[PDB]
Amino acid sequence: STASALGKLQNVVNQNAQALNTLVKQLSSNFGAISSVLNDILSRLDPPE
Amino acid sequence: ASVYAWNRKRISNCVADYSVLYNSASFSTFKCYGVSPTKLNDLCFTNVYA
Repeated sequence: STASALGKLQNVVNQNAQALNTLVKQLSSNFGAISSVLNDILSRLDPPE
Repeated sequence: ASVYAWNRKRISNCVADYSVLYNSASFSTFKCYGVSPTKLNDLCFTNVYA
């Protein structure tokens, strides 16, 4: 009947999932460059920059 | 036109061959900032301003 009696395992799973999710989401940042995708930034510029 | 009344034109719905513009030696200075001049023949844009 009573739920949420296994909070520890669910907490571990949620922590791991959240860490993976934020690691994946960090891939869309700019970091000061003109874009965040290699394909567009390579098909638009002379290499030296 | 005058400096304070520079002429502005909008270009859309066309295919542009920038190669003939680049290879021409008539232009004294040709500086491309955001992109490389030789890569213009591959990209496609919209709402070009001149």
